[PDB]
Amino acid sequence: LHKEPATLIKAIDGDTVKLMYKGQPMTFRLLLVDTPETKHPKKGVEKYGPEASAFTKKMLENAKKIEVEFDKGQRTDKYGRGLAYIYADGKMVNEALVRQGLAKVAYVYKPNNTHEQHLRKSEAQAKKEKLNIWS
Repeated sequence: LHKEPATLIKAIDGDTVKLMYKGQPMTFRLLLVDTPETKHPKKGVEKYGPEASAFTKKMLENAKKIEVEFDKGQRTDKYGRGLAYIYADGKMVNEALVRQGLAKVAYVYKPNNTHEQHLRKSEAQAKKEKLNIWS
């Protein structure tokens, strides 16, 4: 696994972001995490949805360097979104969301599961501290 540089274009949701990656605009979906929805009219704005989106936005907007990390499996989903681990100045947004209790560790599909243990460890901590989702 290796990181590649990307440039932010627009944060769309806690778990979905648009980046410029190798000269092309691309929508990225954050691997292994599910943040509460602000979009989908299924229901509307779930609780901590606006909070998760603001966290992702801020972390990405205030960064010096953004990097995308592809996992070992397929690199895009059926909607055409890149599937990756996103890093803001060396810190993984995916993990930070979970550690802050703003995201669940999603259903994991091998072999796209390399940082799974790390994230479930972070989700257990957030559960212990009863943060946001877990309170």
